[PDB]
Amino acid sequence: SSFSKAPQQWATFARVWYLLDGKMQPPGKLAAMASVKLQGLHKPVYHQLSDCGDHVVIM
Amino acid sequence: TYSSLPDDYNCKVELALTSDGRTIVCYHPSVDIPYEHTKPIPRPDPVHNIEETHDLVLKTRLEEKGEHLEQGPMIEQLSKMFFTTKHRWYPRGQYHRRRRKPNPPKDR
Amino acid sequence: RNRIPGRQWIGKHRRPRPVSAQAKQNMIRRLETEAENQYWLSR
Amino acid sequence: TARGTASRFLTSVLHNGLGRYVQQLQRLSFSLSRDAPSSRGAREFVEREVTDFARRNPGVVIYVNPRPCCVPRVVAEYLNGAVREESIHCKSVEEIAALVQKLADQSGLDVIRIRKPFHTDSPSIQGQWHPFTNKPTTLGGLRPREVQ
Amino acid sequence: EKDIIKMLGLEKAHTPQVHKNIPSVNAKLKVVKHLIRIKPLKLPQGLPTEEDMANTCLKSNGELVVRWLLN
Amino acid sequence: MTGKELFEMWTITNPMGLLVEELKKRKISAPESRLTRQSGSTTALPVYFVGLYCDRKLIAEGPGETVLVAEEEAARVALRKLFGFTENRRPWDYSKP
Amino acid sequence: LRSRVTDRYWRVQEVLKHARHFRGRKNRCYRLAVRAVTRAFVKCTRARRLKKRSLRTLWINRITAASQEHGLKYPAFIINLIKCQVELNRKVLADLAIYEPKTFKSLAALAKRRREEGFAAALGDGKEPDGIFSRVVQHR
Amino acid sequence: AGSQWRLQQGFAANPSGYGPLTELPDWSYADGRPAPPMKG
Amino acid sequence: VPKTSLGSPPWPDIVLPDPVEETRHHAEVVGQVNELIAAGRYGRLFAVVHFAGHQWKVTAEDLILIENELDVACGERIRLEKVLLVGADNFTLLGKPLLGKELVRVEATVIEKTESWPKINMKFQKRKNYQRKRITVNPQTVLRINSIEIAPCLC
Ligand SMILES: [Mg+2]
Ligand SMILES: [Mg+2]
Ligand SMILES: [Mg+2]
Ligand SMILES: [Mg+2]
Repeated sequence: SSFSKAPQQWATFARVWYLLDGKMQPPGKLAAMASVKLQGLHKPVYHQLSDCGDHVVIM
Repeated sequence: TYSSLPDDYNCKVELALTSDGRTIVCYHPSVDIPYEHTKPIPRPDPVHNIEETHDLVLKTRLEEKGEHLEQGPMIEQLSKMFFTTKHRWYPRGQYHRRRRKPNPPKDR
Repeated sequence: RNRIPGRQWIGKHRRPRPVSAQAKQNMIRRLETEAENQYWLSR
Repeated sequence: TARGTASRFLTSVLHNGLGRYVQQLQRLSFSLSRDAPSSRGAREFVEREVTDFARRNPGVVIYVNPRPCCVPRVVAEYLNGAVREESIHCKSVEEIAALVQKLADQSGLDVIRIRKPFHTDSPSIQGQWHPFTNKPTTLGGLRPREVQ
Repeated sequence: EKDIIKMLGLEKAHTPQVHKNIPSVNAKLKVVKHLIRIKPLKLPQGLPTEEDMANTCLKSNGELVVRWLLN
Repeated sequence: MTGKELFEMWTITNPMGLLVEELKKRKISAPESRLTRQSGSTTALPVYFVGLYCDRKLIAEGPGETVLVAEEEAARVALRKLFGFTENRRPWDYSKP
Repeated sequence: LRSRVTDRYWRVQEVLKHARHFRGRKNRCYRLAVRAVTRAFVKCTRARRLKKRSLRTLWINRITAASQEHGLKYPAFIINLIKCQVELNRKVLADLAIYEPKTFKSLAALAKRRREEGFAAALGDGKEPDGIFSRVVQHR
Repeated sequence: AGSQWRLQQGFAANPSGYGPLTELPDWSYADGRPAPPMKG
Repeated sequence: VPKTSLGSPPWPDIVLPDPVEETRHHAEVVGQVNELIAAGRYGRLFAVVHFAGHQWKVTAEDLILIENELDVACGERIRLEKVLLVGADNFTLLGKPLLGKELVRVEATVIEKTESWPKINMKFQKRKNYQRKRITVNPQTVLRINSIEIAPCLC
């Protein structure tokens, strides 16, 4: 909570890597959550102009 | 012991209603990370450039590292490192570089 | 590939645009409201 | 136009109004004429309402200058050092009083677009959201497919 | 239908209006019944007097409350 | 001083040393730095969270780009919590006694 | 009495001052500037009208993100918060989600409790059994 | 949203309708003396 | 009992606590919160407050802008009565739909009564020779919120 400006900004806009198993899974439903994570629509700090984006690795 | 949401992430929520009925309260103490769910800090300290003959040259051996590449390879390397496209790293012209605000407003 | 002859909503061959469940529910709701109105306009 | 004009955030000079309120209007100088018909409103305001306004607000230095001028003017200088010049050319006494009250109530800052209607210092009470503030911790802090 | 809605005083949409239960206005209400919602006026507290005209309110359920916001 | 930070005007050099000295004064043995969460290790912009445990009890946590910066930030947070200068502290009282 | 215009310089400048940040000859030629300025003002009005909608959609998206982070859907969260007589708009909800994670999680837990109580009441179909948070409070 | 639930409970379809969020005086002097009434 | 895919609902079953236990737990929680308020272990408090037709999240020593003129002079203190929500680090009071004036008190000082920057409203119609330009100047009021007070009167 009581962080300095630079580390607080870094923590707020930090990138996250997610894992997704694709065995016996529908491509449309996998791509829905993949697109959500890529756009950052899972973050309350999301904005179109902001570069908020998370990496997704699908196996 | 009942809660709509699990108390495993950052706080423990306990909801309640005032006996009057016109007020809702919620006690949400913060949750600290237990010691069992952490891992020790990795420490990497190795100096393979140290030479027993001349430590003065050994010290400069770890600092005399340099490299120069062309614009294309440099942009490709930067894009590969930062997981972006190659179109961002190209420079911009006078028309765009003149119109940038020298002193943008700052909040906080 | 598939062309709509003439204008989209004028000619003899029009767009085959169907009716949706939302439209059906809206029409049912309006019918219920008007039925209540005509009941209240009875006595 | 926001893209055409400048912009600033909602700010207050010297954190005014926190400990105490300070009237940001420092001096108010009227320049009018005694023979120009356009200066009728300024002359009547000086005759009638300037003394009452001075008594109501003692923190502002009021200057009055009759001179052979055609455009009656009012210059307000604020504690920020900002100077705002307005024309009182052919205005009624009520309009002059309204303009003077508006200048007194103004903080002297630039009249441009304000990006946000709010300004809170340190709004991160009880914490600020980060992608790790809602994700439960696993036993030992292991990666999803890392074997210990 | 436009003229009927004009003479019924329903120019402003989503604003309730009070009318009689007489057949003379019932005819127009039948004519434009497909554009209006009609409810019966309810008076749980009776007709407001001259001392309660400034403290009245109209609840959305269809009733008229005489004493509204007592202190 | 409204909205300002203690360290922005104090400008200390060894937050870890100051924290351990304060803990020694307060009769606390030693803080242990443990990696709580992280996001990427081989990436160009890694993110680390380092927490401070005294007797296996978390007292503070800090984020950073690197592990050393995260540990320094965690030490700074612990020092601010110990001194009471926190973002969640009582606002300054402006009244007429 | 031949009358000529002398303030044409200021007449032209009063329009050119709003086009100094354009690209090409539209910032220099007056004939090409008047059309751009008029369309610029029209777009300014349209975007001022659309700004409320855009910010409402952004707030809704942020609320959806924060609610799915707690495993709750946006429509259910909104309807259950409304049922609890909690009149908070999407702007306030987004601000709380961004800056008050504990408060937003408490609100999500309250909404989930309200949803569970409503589902239990619907399953039971019993007038006497009423949820603790499902009680309705009148005005005072 | 949530208009049907408010209508069933008796409240207005819009929370701004005759509710305490609007009928009550939104502000008052620190001394406790009543504020001037609202035009709406 | 047969077990099929559609035999059971596709959501976990929910069990609610007994009403008496829920009332006792709520009483204990509200007593703990009231004890916290009385002891004054709260550092900072934020509040969602409805004012001038808008809902504002406001903490102590903050600034807000209201787009309409108020009938108060500069430097005057005003008590905001419509409190929608109160919150702190550990606790939070939700109004149904509002909190009590005796329970929570919020005060703000008027700073500046000014006029907004000129807003241009221009309507233009194609090939009909219709242009309509207006300049709007909207009076604005600046409020500095200094303190947020909470009373232990909570049963
Ligand atoms: Mg065609
Ligand atoms: Mg056709
Ligand atoms: Mg509008
Ligand atoms: Mg109006």
